[PDB]
Amino acid sequence: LGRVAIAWCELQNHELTLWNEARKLNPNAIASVTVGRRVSARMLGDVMAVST
Amino acid sequence: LGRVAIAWCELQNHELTLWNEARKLNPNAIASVTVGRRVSARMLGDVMAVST
Amino acid sequence: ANFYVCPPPTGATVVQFEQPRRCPTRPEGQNYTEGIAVVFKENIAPYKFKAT
Amino acid sequence: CVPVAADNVIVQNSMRISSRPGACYSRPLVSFRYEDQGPLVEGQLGENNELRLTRDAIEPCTVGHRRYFTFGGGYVYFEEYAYSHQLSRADITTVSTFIDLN
Repeated sequence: LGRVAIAWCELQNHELTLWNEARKLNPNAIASVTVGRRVSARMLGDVMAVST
Repeated sequence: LGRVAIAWCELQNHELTLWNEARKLNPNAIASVTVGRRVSARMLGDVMAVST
Repeated sequence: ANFYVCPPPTGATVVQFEQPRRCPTRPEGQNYTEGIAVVFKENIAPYKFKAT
Repeated sequence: CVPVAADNVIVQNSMRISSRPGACYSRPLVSFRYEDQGPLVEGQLGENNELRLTRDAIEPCTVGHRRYFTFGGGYVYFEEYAYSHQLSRADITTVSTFIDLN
């Protein structure tokens, strides 16, 4: 289970790049899923700007 | 745990396509994440050419 | 707190993503045969009978 | 998709377009036959052994066109839109995108 936890932490840290690419692609959906509420996002630049 | 391992192998083989798309999108970040060292990259076709 | 400079990569170094690994298969499982059973233990109890 | 035998697929020598100088195909051309005795069909390569019927991938000529493309169980090399040789899978260093869970 420690191996599972280490692999899970690695999986998150490793899919963070896929998540950055997905934020660049579909910011509205990505920001909504990350926040937890259906929100609209705009051009992040380097950090997502959202609006309920 | 065998089910978990099978699901993890399937998850890797199944996210390989997401990783291919991410390589096509942001090759520098994807290659850096895969290799483990921050390296510039440029996909010269079906294969990725990198440089430290 | 670090910075990096990535030169334009050349064809000197080429890398490829690993092919989808063969996921392990579930074991066939312990072939269980049902049935009645009566476990017997060594008769340490004596043989009692009525005598006059 | 329609499967095609490996032997029924060949690689064009160059991606250069004779009609329009300065323009070359970004993906190698493929001449293939549906069956053993089937006629050859002019086409272009795709992604992961895929074959495209239409040769529409056109790009301007670029210097230093050192590119790699998958071909069956291995890769095929190109330089300045010229076929070089076949490559095995192990010929290229492999970086693992998988995360080991021992």
